[PDB]
Order: sequence, then structure tokens, then C-alpha cells
Amino acid sequence: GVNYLSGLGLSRLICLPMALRAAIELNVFEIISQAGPDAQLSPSDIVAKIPTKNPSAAISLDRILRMLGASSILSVSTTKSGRVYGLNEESRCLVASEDKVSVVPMLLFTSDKAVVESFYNIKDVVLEEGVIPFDRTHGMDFFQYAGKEQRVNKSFNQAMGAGSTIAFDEVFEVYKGFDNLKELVDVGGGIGTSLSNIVAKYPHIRGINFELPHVIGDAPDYPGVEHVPGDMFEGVPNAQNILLKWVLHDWDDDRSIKILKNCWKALPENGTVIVIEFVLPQVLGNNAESFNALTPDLLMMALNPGGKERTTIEFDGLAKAAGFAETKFFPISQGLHVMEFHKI
Amino acid sequence: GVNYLSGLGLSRLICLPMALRAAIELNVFEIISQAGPDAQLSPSDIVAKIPTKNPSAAISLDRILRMLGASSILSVSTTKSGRVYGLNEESRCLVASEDKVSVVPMLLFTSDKAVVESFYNIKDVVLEEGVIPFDRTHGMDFFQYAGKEQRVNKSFNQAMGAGSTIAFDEVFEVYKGFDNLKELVDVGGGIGTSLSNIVAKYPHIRGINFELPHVIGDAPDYPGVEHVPGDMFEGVPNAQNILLKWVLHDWDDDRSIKILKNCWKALPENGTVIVIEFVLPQVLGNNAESFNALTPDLLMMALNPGGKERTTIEFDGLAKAAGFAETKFFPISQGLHVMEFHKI
Repeated sequence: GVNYLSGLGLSRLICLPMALRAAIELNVFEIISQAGPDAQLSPSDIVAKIPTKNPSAAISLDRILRMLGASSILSVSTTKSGRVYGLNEESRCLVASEDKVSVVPMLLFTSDKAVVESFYNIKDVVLEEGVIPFDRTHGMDFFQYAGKEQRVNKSFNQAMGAGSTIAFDEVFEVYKGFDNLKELVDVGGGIGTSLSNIVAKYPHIRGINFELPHVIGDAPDYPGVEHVPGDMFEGVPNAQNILLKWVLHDWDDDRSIKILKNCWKALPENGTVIVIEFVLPQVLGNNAESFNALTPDLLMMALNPGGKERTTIEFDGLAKAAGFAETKFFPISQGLHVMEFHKI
Repeated sequence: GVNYLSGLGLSRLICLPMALRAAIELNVFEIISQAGPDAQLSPSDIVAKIPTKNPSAAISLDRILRMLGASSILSVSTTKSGRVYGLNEESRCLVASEDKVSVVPMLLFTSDKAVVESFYNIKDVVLEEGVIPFDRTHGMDFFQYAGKEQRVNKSFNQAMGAGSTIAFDEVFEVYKGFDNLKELVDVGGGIGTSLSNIVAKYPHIRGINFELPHVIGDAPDYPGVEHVPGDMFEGVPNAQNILLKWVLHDWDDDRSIKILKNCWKALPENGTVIVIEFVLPQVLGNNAESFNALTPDLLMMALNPGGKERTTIEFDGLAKAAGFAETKFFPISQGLHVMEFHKI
């Protein structure tokens, strides 16, 4: 006794995110917020702000909007003139507010043509050992594909850029392990902008930006930020403390352990490696904490199958395997963790 | 006071359907059913049946599976050895059973590379009047793209083929308006296979398969099925009753009304046009009835923006505009309707 009719509804799964992508690219969500909170708007109202001459723009727009509303991405009320759509707890994070940037750049990256087309081959990871779906799909490394096509390169750096500052704004409120440092080497720090932000919140830290020479060349002079080039696999510059923000998750356990051993060497006694990652919860459910680790884990499955998200248990396992003595875990919010690897 | 952190979870929306596509292509769901009902299986168990030599196949497989389970496409229990996954009311429709075909061909079509890539431009429908996103995306009609690339052509005919027999199996149980006919012209009947099925369930109907000459040529001789070629826009062969299964929804109101007028002419007095469509409910919610009309409506938005799903009210409006006297509505299940346009 099986109802296949309601099976055909599962085609909603591929439709929804593409409905969301359209609404994002049409600024639907900003228009609704610039009309004040608890403001539900009409399609005609919304399209009024959309630069189009199309007669049947409001009609077309609703086809997108009423799918979003059906699956609870917009609040819906039913006037007589038609349906009327506002923001709810899901969609309010699609509009920035002053410098608090939104998740839009991350949603636009993880649904990009290049990424999505590489998701058609994630089964190859199960079937053929060591295969990389993105590289099969496009016949080149992901970063190679960034260099050749700039839309893909720009969305990636915006996504992670956005991503990092959303995460840091919450670690600064909640994580107090920064308050009494005087030196921090960021491993893989880029040009140092994330680090120069940390220095500004905690000026007492003399920051070191450790990064491949070919990156730190262009680096601007940030106050309290010193650039030193190098390869984290040939060694890590000595410093009181180390910072690893979303670096462990790009690597399999072998090269993580390699990284964290090389970390251990530079640290003094009583030194700490700060790790900033999302943490796969011990028990997955339909909740924010879970999906914040499952969806990056699936992205890597397509782009970097060696990379992976990890649990508290597994993270401690990497730390002990590398030689670290004690591990403390400070959950921030939604599965984001700050973790310290202590050398005692 | 906005939590952007849980915003990053919305990237789950594009991940999920691609996780579902992988599991489908790996036969995950059949493997689980061939192990008996209420059988939750381990990743290692499932991959045991998967033809791979990859050492870390079970590990990789879980990355897909635990996303499906997190969003309730699989039932999940937590043994000590790991997680264990069964079918629930959502996923049981992904396995056929004897001739009862599953929704798999439809899910595989609506998530196909060609379709999905054309979903990146559905906003163009709002912006530029009369633009067709699929034709912009691929620089050719959809059916042209079927002819050139056969994977896309084969999935389409399987999808609708599947789709039609799932729908008919429910109309035969519930719709009794077939029991006392003796003639039925199917408008747009193809080679007649859907119609030759109807004749078999109701032999007393002398069936007529009305279709473009270039289709009905290859047509096999089905008992109780007569082929006559023609163009529904230049006229419809005279018959006691007419059948319109998923034809009205491909056309805007003008050409629907054109079709239904041309229908009216051939019918006698007391004749009926049977319409088989899904019906956009007057009030959309997160339910099967809604999504069974919203998702085809969004597909057409990408492939056939002139086509559209309609409500009971709107369907009656097409019938009265064409000259029909009375309209009866018989909901089957999940938003599927059989509707008769009466000529009295």
C-alpha cells in the first residue's frame, strides 16, 4: 500500500533552491525588508521595485514566490487581492544590515553552475577510490577553474569572506580565549585581513600571518600584523599560540596530523593551537547544528573529497595523535566551535 | 537581532536533491527494500550490494546517506556500530513493486543537467516578457535539445510515461466517469499506449487516438484503438466524448480556449471533455497537494513559460470561455483531478 502520487512531490527538492536563487538574484528579500519589519508585500508591490518593463512580471514573480512561501521561506498571508509575502526567521538572514553581511554570497556559491554540475558525480566518490567529482566534471582542479573563469573565483572568495565574518562575530561575543594572548600565528592567513580584524578586537596580540609566499606578496601592511611566508608542511614559525580557522577540515586525517605535529613543534610549553571549525554533532537531526556541518561536508565531497567535517571525539583524536596533551571545547552557536589544543 | 549562523544552513537546499540523486543512481533504496520491510541497513551492508572495489566506499556512502536521514528521507536509528537507514513514507515511492513503477524516472528528469542549468535563468521570465529560460540557456527549443542529445530525450519520455501510469492507476480506482462511454477521442494521444490502456480497463469504449501525423505513423495496431492524424488547432475529430490528459497545462489561456472551442465543435450535445490535470489548490501549504502543482508549474517556467497550472476556478473559466455549459470536478488524490466539461 504505497502512494506514488505524493512521490512526484519530491521534485520540489531540486525546484526550491532554484526558486530561492531566483528570488535572491531579484533582490526580492531586500525589497521586502526596506518596507519595514513584519511587512508582508504583494507581488505587484515587490515587482514595482524590480527594474522590469515586462507587463506580466508580477504574475511570473508569484510562481517563484509562492513556492518559497509554500516551503516556509517566506511568511504568507491571504488578502483578497492575492497572496502577500514577508520575511521570517529563515529569510531575515538573506538581508544584510549595516556591516553585518548576509549569507547570500555563501548561498550563491554553493549553488553555482560549476559546483552544482560537479554534484552530479559525487557517487563516483563511493564507486572509485580517490576520485574527485569536480575534477572529473571539469577536467581540472577547482582552483584552476577559479583562475580561468572569474565569476567562479569571485563568488568563492565572497562566500568564504562572508562565511568567516559571520562566524567571527559570534566567536567574539562568546569566546574569551583571546583576552590574554600577546602573539598569534594564523596558519594559512592569506593577506591577513581576518587576522588584522582579530588584532583590532584584541590589540594586545602581536599577530603573525603565515602563508604561502605567492600570496603574502601583495599583502598590505596591517597594524599589529606581520607577514612571514612559508609552507605549513615544511614547518610553522615559532609563536606563543597558533590559530587554525577552517584549515583542518580541508585535509584528511594524515595531513591534519602532519599539520598539527608541525604545529606542536613551534609552540612552547603551555602553548595552544586554536581551532575554529564547525563540528559534526554526535547525533544528527533536522536542525541548524547538523546541517551547518553536513552541507560543507557535502561540498567538499564534490570539490575536495579528502576534506571532511569531524566530531569532538575525532578532533581530540587528531590532537592526541599529533602530541597534544589536553583539549578544551567551547561551542559558540549552531555547531560552530572554538577548540584549543594544549601542549602540557 | 538576527542569527546569520543558521543562515548558512540554507545551503542544504541545493545539497539535498543532489544527495537524493546520488542515492537513487546507486540503487540505495532498492537494496534497502530487498532486505524486507522495516529493515534499516548499515552503510557497510548497503555498499556490500553496490558494485565497487573502493575500500572507503561505506565511509563515503554515509556522507550521502546521513544527509538524507537528517532531512527525513530515510528513517534513522543509532546502533553502536554506527547509523542504520530504512525507508519511510517518503522513500518507499522510490522503489517499484511488480509493474507499479516508481517516481524515479520523474525525479531523474526534473533534476537533469539540461533542466537544472535552465533553472538558472527563470528570473528572466520575470524580467523580460516572453523569454524562455531553457531556450536562452541552450540556444534551442527543448524538443530540439531532445533530438540532439538522447539521454535528455530518453529521460523525458520515461518521466512522463512513469508519471502517466502512476496517475491513471489512481484515476481508475476513484474515477467512475469511464464506465458508460462507447467512444473516446484522446487529443494528443501519441502512439496511443495510454489510450490502449484505457480501452483495456473499459473495453466497451471504441477509442480514437488523435495526434500529429508525424507521430501516429509508427503507431502499432492496438485493439480498440483507431489512429487518425490531425492538428488539434485546425480541428478535432467528431466523437461522443473527448479526453485531454495533461494537455491544457502546456498552453496559455488563449490557446487553451482555442483548443477547448475546437473541442466543443466535435462533441455532440451532452458530450463531455474529460480533463486530467493536477490542480493548484486555492490555498497553498506545505503539503503534497500543493507541491504536485507548484513543481510542474516551476518546470514549465523553465521549459515552457506559457504553460501553467491552474485552479478549479480558472479551469471552469476556460471551459465557460470556450462555450461549455457545466463543469464537474472529481478530485482523485493529492491534487490530481478528473474534470468533465459538459455541452448542454
